[PDB]
Amino acid sequence: SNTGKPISDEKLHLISGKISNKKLPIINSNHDVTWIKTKAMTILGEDGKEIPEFKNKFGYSYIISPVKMDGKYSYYASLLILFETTKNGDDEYEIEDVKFVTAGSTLELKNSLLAVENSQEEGYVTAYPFGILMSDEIKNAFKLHWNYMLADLTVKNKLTQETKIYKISLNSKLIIEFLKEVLKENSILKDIAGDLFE
Amino acid sequence: TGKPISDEKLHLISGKISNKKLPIINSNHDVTWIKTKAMTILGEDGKEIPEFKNKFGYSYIISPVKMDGKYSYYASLLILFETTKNGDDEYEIEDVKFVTAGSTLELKNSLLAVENSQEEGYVTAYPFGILMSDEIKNAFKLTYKNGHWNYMLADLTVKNKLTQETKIYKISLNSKLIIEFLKEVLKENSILKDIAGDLFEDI
Repeated sequence: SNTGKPISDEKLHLISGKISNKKLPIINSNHDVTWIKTKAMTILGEDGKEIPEFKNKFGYSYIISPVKMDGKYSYYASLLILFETTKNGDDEYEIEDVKFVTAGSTLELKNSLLAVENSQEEGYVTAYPFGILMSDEIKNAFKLHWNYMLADLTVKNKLTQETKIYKISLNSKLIIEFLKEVLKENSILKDIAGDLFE
Repeated sequence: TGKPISDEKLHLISGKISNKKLPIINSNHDVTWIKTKAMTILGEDGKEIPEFKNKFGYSYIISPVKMDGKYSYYASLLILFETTKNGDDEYEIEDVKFVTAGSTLELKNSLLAVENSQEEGYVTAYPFGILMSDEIKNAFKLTYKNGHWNYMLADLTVKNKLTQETKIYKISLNSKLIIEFLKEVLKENSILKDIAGDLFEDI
C-alpha cells in the first residue's frame, strides 16, 4: 500500500505471515567448497559380509562438507553418508534411502534439499547422499565397544525397474574416529560448527 | 581404481570443488515468519538519521518458523533492512558489521537472496546474519553491562543508486528488543526451544 513509516518507540511490535508455494530465499551462486571424506568401502549384509550383487557395483563413505566455503571455515559445515557407484555399477543401481535399524531409526536421512552428487573419488560415477545438515544427530545413533550398525538400504535397479530393500551393516568406529581427526586438523569447527565436533 | 576398500581400515581422501553450485535442490515450499515491524534507523547518538527517515527501517526476524506446515530446525535469527515505497529507488543496503561486540562475525551471508518485504508499505528486505546460529544473540547479550542494555553500535554500508556512491554509516541497533523478541517468539512457539539449536537455550 502507501509507503511504510518505520516505528521509533523502541517497543516490541510483532507481525507474522506465510510465503505460499515459493523457492527458499537462497541465491544459487558459485562457491569454492572443501571436503574431507573416506573411500568407498564394500557393501556388507547383516552377517558383516559382502552382498555378492553389490560387489564393486557401488560402495559407501562418510563426508564432512563444507569444511571451508569461499576460503573461510563455514558455519554450515555438515556430515553425510554417500553411496558411490562404479563404471559397471552406475547404469544398474540407484540408491533411494538409508534407514538406521540399531539406534536412531526415528531419523529421516533422505534429505529433500540435497541434490544427487557426482562422486569426487577416482573411478566412481554417482554419489547418492543422505543425512541432516548443521546437525549433531548422526554421530549419536552410531555411538550406541563398537559393533556393526544395522540399517535398511532402499536400492532401485534401472535394468529391471524393481526397487528392493537390503539388510546391510555400516561400520561405527570410523565415524567417531573421522570426527576427531577432522577436528584435530580444523579446530575452529568446535566453535564455528555445532556440537557436531563437541 | 573403481574398487571399494573391502578391508575395514581408515582411508581418508580430500578435495576442493572450485567455482561450482552447491548440490542443493530448491523447489517450492510454504514458509512461516515472525518479525518486528521495521524500526527507525538510529545514529551513534541513538537519534534518527534524518536522511533515512521514511526511506528504510530495520527489523528482527525468525524464519523459517514452519516449512511446508511443520516446525523447522532451520529457524534462524536475521536482521533485515527494509526499504519503504518512497525510499526503495534510492537506497540498497549492502552490509552491516557489529562494532560494540561480535565485530568478527561476517553478517553478509553469500547464501541469502535479496527478498521482497512481507510488511505493508515496504518493498525490498536486505537480510543479514548466520543460519542456525546463536551468534547474533550472543553478540547482543555482550552489550548488557552494570544491570543495563546499551545499543549495539554497527557500521551500515548503504549504496545510493541515484548517485551510484556507497557510504558507511554508524548506527545503533536496539539490543533489549532482540531479547524481548526472542522471549515472545518462544512463548508462542515453545517447540523452538527443542529444534532451533542453541538460539533459545538461554530463552
